[PDB]
Amino acid sequence: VDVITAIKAQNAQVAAGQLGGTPPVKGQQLNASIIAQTRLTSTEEFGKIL
Amino acid sequence: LKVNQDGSRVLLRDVAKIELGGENYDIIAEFNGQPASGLGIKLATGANAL
Repeated sequence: VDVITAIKAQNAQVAAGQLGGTPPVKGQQLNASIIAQTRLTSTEEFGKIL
Repeated sequence: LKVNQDGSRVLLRDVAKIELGGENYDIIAEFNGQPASGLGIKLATGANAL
C-alpha cells in the first residue's frame, strides 16, 4: 500500500496554470504556461522515489 | 469558511470577490470596435446551405 501510494504521488501529471493568464492585469506584457510535476521517464527516477 | 475562536465568522466574501464572469477569458470579440459576442455556425456534412 505504501509503495503504491508513493508511486501514485511521485509519478503524476499536475496542472499548474499560467503566467499572465486571462483575465489579466491591465499592463501585462508576458504570458507563459506554468509546467509542474510530470510523469517520470526512467528506472533511475523510479528507484529514487522516496 | 471558518469560525474564529473570538466567535467571529469568516465568509467567502471576506476572502474573495464573488461575481458572474465567464468560464473562459481567452476570446474577445469586437464588432467595428464595439464589444460583441456571436455564433460561429458551421454547416453539417451534406446539408443545404441556403
